[PDB]
Amino acid sequence: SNFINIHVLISHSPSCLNRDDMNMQKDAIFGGKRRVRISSQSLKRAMRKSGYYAQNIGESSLRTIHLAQLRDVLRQKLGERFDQKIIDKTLALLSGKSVDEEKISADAVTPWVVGEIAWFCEQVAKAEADNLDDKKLLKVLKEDIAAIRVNLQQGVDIALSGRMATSGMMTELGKVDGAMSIAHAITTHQVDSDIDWFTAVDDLQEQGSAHTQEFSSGVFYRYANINLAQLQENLGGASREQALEIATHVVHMLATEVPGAKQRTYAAFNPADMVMVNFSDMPLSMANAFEKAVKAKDGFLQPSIQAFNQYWDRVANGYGLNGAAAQFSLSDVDPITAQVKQMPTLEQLKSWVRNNGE
Amino acid sequence: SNFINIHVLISHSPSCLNRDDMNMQKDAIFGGKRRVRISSQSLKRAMRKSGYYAQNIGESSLRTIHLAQLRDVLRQKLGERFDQKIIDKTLALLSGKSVDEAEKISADAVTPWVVGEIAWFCEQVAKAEADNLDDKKLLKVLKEDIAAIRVNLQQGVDIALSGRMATSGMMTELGKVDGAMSIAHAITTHQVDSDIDWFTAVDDLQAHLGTQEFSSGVFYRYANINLAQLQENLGGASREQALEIATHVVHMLATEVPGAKQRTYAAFNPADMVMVNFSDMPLSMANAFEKAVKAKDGFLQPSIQAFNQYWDRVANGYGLNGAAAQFSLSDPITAQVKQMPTLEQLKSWVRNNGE
Amino acid sequence: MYLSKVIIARAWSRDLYQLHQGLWHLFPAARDFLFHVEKRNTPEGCHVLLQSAQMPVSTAVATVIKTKQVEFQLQVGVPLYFRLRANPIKTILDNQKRLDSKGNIKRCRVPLIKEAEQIAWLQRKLGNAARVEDVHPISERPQYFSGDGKSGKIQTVCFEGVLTINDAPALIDLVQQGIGPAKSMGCGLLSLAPL
Amino acid sequence: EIDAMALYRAWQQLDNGSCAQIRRVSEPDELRDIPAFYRLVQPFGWENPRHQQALLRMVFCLSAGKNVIRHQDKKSEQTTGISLGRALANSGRINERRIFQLIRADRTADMVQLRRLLTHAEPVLDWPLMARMLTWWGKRERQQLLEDFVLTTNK
Amino acid sequence: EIDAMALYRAWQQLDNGSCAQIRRVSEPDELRDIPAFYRLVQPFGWENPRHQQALLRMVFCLSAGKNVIRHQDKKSEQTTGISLGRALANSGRINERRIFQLIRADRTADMVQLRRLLTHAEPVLDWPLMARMLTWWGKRERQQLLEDFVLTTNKNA
Repeated sequence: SNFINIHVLISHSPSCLNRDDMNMQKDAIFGGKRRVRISSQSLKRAMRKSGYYAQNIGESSLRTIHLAQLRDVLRQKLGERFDQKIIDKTLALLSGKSVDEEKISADAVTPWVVGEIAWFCEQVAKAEADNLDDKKLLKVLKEDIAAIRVNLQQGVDIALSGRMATSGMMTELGKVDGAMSIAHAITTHQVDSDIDWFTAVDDLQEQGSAHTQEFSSGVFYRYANINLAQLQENLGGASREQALEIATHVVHMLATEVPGAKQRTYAAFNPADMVMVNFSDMPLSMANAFEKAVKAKDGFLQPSIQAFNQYWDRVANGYGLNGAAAQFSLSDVDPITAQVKQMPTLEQLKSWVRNNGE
Repeated sequence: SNFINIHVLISHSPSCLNRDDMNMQKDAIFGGKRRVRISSQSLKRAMRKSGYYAQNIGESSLRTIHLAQLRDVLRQKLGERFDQKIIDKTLALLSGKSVDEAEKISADAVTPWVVGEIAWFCEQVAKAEADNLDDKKLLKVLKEDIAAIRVNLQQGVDIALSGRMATSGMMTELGKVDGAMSIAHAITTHQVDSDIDWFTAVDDLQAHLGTQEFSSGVFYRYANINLAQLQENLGGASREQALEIATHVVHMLATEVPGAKQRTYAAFNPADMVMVNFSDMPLSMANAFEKAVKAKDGFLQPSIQAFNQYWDRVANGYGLNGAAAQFSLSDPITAQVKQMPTLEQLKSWVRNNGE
Repeated sequence: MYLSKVIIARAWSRDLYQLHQGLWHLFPAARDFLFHVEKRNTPEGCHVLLQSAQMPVSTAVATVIKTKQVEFQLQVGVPLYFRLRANPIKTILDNQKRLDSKGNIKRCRVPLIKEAEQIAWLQRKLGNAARVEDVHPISERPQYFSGDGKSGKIQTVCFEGVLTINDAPALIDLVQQGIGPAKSMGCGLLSLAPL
Repeated sequence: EIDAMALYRAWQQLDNGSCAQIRRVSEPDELRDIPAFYRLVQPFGWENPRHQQALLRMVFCLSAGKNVIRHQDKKSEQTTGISLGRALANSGRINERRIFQLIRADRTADMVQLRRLLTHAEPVLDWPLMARMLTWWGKRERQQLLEDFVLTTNK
Repeated sequence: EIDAMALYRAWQQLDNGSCAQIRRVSEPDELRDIPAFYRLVQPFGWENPRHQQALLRMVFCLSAGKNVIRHQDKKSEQTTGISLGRALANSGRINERRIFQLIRADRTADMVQLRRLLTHAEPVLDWPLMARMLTWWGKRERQQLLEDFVLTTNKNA
């Protein structure tokens, strides 16, 4: 099925994950109750700049409006290509209009992969060939848009999250959308903000009672979605089989990564607290199980898993979604009823996804 | 009964499904309390351009005030079937504007162009080769048989559902379509305060701050179809045919979501409740939520409850004998409206005219 | 042990230095109280949470809203919510060569701005009284004040989190005496609460 | 007396710490509450007190951002600097009815509408014209704002 | 300089959309508020500004309707334009004390009284005479209005 749905439950202290303008924890109100939140872009940057990302998907695309710095890097890395001036020219054509070196300033921050720039440097030969008028060259490369996308097998993140060109030539050729939709990460449960201390201190003194609800480590629900077909389009036409591999890398990262020098709370005991992957015709998110919920029994994770599972049952039956589904749970809870394969470790789930839910 | 009423309760995770000119979340005040809002026009567009619409209802209409692009497009798609000049003549009669193939075209307002109709009209303009009858003469014949033009509307259904407004050319005489679907703006059942996401764009070679306004809500969507009008709009097509389109609308309203900020906020949720009822008079259950519903364990549960109770009250008070059916994931089970375990059963129930 | 909510007229709460000098008039000499700025300015003045060993007496510039007599009986190994505005710093000398008083090189406090240093600082100052199970350190913008008559700055950190009690008297002591420097500038008030 | 352009420069050169405090405010009377404001405005200055309203408006508008409002000296040919109506019109981002709504607005509401318009516009303009109109903010000034906008948008 | 009659024509040919906006106004300073006005008057025009009062008055009077005020050229025989007093008198619809009140009126009140008079009258007149008197609108003009009215109403008897 065209869409792969990734549902993750990951626990870690609410802590220092992502911050507000006044350096307060980001939150969101859901079901009328406050939730700790992690912005999609923060999760995404944590992924792009991850160690695992560097090894298993390659080098991250570099975002910047500093053109002077980029000239320097581009001339350095593309120095083997005979001229610097042509490099300057291609940059000037993609974005208008640069001088040496100087502080000129891109319209807005846009992700530069070096590969495509190199490819454009390869293409500008046609400038001397025809010699093609720059507009003519644009029309000619406008004809074959897919050709540039192949360069995105480096810079994949652009294929996943997409870029927006506001000016120059990159607007005609550089418009990439999709392919990954990722939710903001919200807690399954209440954590409570701005508690009246004046009245908080009333409860404290027992004084003879000497006696509540247990302590707790947070538990976040993360959602992500990938449009395999759009991803394939974004890579310039690529095997499905490869796109699913990219997706599995995304699954692992979504299951394990936490921003800001933090780890999952049970990161030493296993790879993932909960992970489900599901294939579908239409994207579906399971956030609603956590609109009512979740009240703690001992911990939040166990009832979170349960609530999620029950909601999945209800949804699956109600909307009649036959889809390939696979779940990784270490917590033994009343598991799902309908057609989900249970996977003992994360790699098996990844493998299951790699072979298209076979 | 002529009128089919669609009520949906759909809950959404922290998103920004629709925003104003200044990137502010669309809202409305109801019962004196602020509500997040999604425009009807946005829903309708989300439906038209949906994947499901293409599969189950077909080809979406092309709304532009650029006819030259449309000149070229129509020549491309209808060139093999007709003559190039005929196309120009037809468009000029239909829009009331001149074509010099100058790349500027200028229309009054954005109009829903279905290609089928233009082709059908070309079939008629060929008869000009017969006479040719002066355009005014053609107008009388075209004035007599409006129904013939409507049959052609089974491709491009969206106009049949939402209707078009013709100002210029010969669309003013033949192109005025109204009805058949009435759809409300989708408003939250409860009061919302809108959360401000304070984001930055990190330059890897080194402080730019931006705000995005979001909010999570429980939305009440309402829609109405005038089946008789739908039949009229489609060229008289069968009731049996009309209900199918209606069921497709029911499904889309239950499942389809506007795509605004979905990459960054992925609120792809289905609908926790859907009710359909047949009636002589259109009714909306918005007033169940005039009293903004206060959270007891989230907004959804008390929202469903509120909806059912108000429905009970209205049903008893106004004596509404109608075919009625409800689909829930949540069981209070109403007093008396037929319960469907799954969506497909609701759809089938609708297809067989609510019996 | 007295915990109060107090408002100070704006025309008497313009500088951070004035604020304590203004609460000073609630009494009654060494200082025996801590306070936490809740709302800096409103049209009726500045709002504050005042912990002290004596009942505050209302004035025409400092008004008590409500006061409570509270005695602190804390259970061992039970988790608590805490808030603490503090001035986590490091005393050092001196990137500049400047000197003062008896003519030896000057010492100056600098704010601890790296998160790990802050959490370390907090768990350090608490020590055996409690375990910091969870803490979010909020950087607050630097506060400035006037003399009298001198020019100084105070960058503050707001620790919000959960802790666990190891030793009770230690913790009540830490509460009563305050945590960290700048206690006269609205720092050091450890506010506790049950889950 | 009158307020200099020195306020603008002072705003440009002040550290981010204070600017974050000031920028983070819903309404101007709320600007009165926070200290960094008084500290900023003490020179020009708070409080004549005749100047205070103007200073609140000015700082509230400047508060939009470090480079929201960009200052352009008048060209010799123009004979006076590009003015706020012309700027908002020139940027092209702004829709005229949201300005009509500015004309309709009253007290605290008018500025709030304005700051949103400026942030969205990122306009370039001659700062004392804005200061001058902001100092009075009479109906005539507002009407002149609309006039400028329409006239330039037409041209 | 001075304002042309081209304003009258311009008013006649402008679209209903804009004219509905302008027609929808109680007082002239309110005319100042809306955009279509500035768009109408830019040529003649804003911002001289010595002209602006005159233009507000003129447009405010024109705003009565598309053909409320009808323009009739001076006849060769008469060699004098039919003027507003004579017109209001000729129409026969107008009662004289409502003009007395017009003479008595002050600032914004005078125009509003006037606009009201024309719509009810549907007068024909030489437009620049109205323009000329409206440009100054001194006591002399006010008085001349009444004189004209009384005299023609008496002649017509």
